[PDB]
Amino acid sequence: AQHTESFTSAISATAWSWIKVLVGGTSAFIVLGLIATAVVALVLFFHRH
Amino acid sequence: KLESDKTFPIMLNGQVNGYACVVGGRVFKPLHVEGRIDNEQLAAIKLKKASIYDLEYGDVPQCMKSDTLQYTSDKPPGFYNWHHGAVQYENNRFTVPRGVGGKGDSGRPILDNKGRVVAIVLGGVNEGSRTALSVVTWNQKGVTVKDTPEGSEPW
Repeated sequence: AQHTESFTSAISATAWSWIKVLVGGTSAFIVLGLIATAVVALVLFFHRH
Repeated sequence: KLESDKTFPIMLNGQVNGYACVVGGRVFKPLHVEGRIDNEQLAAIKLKKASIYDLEYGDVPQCMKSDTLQYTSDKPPGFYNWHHGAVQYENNRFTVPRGVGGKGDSGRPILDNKGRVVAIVLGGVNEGSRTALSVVTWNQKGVTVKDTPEGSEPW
């Protein structure tokens, strides 16, 4: 071989897109749950008195 | 005074440590207090948990739905009847005279003149010549809200 392979060599810009959408979805659900906790803990802990 | 029957005590190691009260076809009981309600039909129901109000609440079964208290959030300041006596409501605070109530009086409904419950007592703090009650009430909009004067100690 005339070149050196690296770990991020075989990712083919759709596999990148897939790990992007996967991590984005995972983080999005988690962060949505966090914002849900925020809003419930805001309207309930405060803002009922 | 006469409607106080529908609150029934809980038994913990054989002694009464609190009371469970039925309102709106829903039986309630403070979380902090442990035991089994002293009657059979209400002993059965799996009581769901509400930590943020310190209240276990359950759906009273069928055949005594019409045998329960009513409640409103309409609470003008003034004197309101309660098991041991009157409770004066003022400056958005329920307060009973000094020394009355204590350990074991948790879950005790506080009624108004017309028998409608205004709050369930969960604790207290003795301030000066009075003692203010930490209760669970319903606000002007009528959603449930725990009201705690600072330093309330559970009963």
